[PDB]
Amino acid sequence: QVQLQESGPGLVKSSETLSLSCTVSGASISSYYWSWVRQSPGKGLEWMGSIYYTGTTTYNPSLKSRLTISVDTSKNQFSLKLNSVTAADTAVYSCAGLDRFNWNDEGDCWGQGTLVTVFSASTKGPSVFPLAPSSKSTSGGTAALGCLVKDYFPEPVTVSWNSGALTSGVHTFPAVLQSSGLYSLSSVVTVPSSSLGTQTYICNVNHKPSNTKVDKKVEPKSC
Amino acid sequence: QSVLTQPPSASGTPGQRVTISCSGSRSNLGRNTVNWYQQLPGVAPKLLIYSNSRRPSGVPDRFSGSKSDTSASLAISGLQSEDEADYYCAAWDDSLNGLYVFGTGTSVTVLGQPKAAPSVTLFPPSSEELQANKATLVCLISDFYPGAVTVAWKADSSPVKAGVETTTPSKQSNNKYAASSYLSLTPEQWKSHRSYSCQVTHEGSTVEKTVAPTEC
Ligand SMILES: [Cl-]
Ligand SMILES: [Cl-]
Ligand SMILES: [Cl-]
Ligand SMILES: [Cl-]
Ligand SMILES: [Cl-]
Ligand SMILES: [Cl-]
Ligand SMILES: [Cl-]
Ligand SMILES: [Cl-]
Repeated sequence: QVQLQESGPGLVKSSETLSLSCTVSGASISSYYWSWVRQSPGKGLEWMGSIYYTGTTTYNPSLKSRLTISVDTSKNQFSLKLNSVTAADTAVYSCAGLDRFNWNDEGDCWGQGTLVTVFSASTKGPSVFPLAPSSKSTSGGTAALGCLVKDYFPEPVTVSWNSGALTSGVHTFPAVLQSSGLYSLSSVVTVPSSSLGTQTYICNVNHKPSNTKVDKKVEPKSC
Repeated sequence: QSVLTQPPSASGTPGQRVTISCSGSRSNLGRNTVNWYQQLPGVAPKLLIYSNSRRPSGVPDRFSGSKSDTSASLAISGLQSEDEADYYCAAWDDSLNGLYVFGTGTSVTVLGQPKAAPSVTLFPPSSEELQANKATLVCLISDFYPGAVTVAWKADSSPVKAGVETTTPSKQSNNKYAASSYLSLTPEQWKSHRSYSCQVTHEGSTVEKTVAPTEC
């Protein structure tokens, strides 16, 4: 029932910083040793630092010079600010609560991991186009429809369907890296054919680096 | 960071037992408990073992941890395809104000998985994209194994190499691979050919899907 909710702008280029926050629900702000870690496929997992509710911190020695972890007990949140960032700081960043200072050790609580890309090239938002229902390749009684998410930078984008109410049969494919250096991906969902033209289908595309959200309605092709 | 040493890789066939080792020192594993995490791409690590051998809720009992001297061991019995991941030990280290140290990680491969054929879905360009004076053909390939495909595109029956972008196959949640290929065209090219085809080859078999401009 303990929840760790990630938020924050991520990369801020005008100050070359990376800022993330984590809000704790279902537990006291004194319940865990609040920590930040990051991970990258080739570099492995790295502990960045931890903070107690009192405000005392401990840092990975190789980050101490440019990392500050803070806690706001009033808002039940803790935060990370990494300064003078470069592309080497691209990683999946995760907040967690560790058990180092609890007598009753019941396991750590882990937030969500968020890919944050640090980049110096210009940000590019996506253009989203509907992929109208096609029955040719699906099982009897179903059809595949989707959304094409074109020419964005950097990763990631997230795609949900009908604001999260539709999850069954959703497959969001990995993005392609174009020769241009931009990304495109496609998200397809398989739905009942009998539902087409009465059930509305909308893909919700979010590209946080560009602050762009598109809700694209996907309709059957006609006329 | 100090050093927790782990073998780079481990592997087995389905049903086997695979053990992953973690080698530390007196000041970390010698005086501290060990945790084990499972790491899949793009998400937070998942806690498998804490306090040397205790499993959080929802972790199957076929994951078991033990601890000895300055080392620790994770045992995965009943090895399944979904166990393919990176596994990291971790422990506090009594240095400075205290450091949390992750191991170097072990990649687990499940061997002997049977081959699986691809499903191919080919989408023509949307009408709205055409109205924006672009055209993209979308060839989506899923459910195949092992993770290798060849994708070739045709205009009518002639090969097309320009404007093609294809991903490297990667494993999806269903433990099979997916890939996608994109063909960029001007609207005039799309409208002026009889059809375009996406041709997927895998393990000596070929699937070809074909689309054509709509005429009302
Ligand atoms: Cl410190
Ligand atoms: Cl850089
Ligand atoms: Cl547009
Ligand atoms: Cl990753
Ligand atoms: Cl051991
Ligand atoms: Cl095949
Ligand atoms: Cl097929
Ligand atoms: Cl198809």
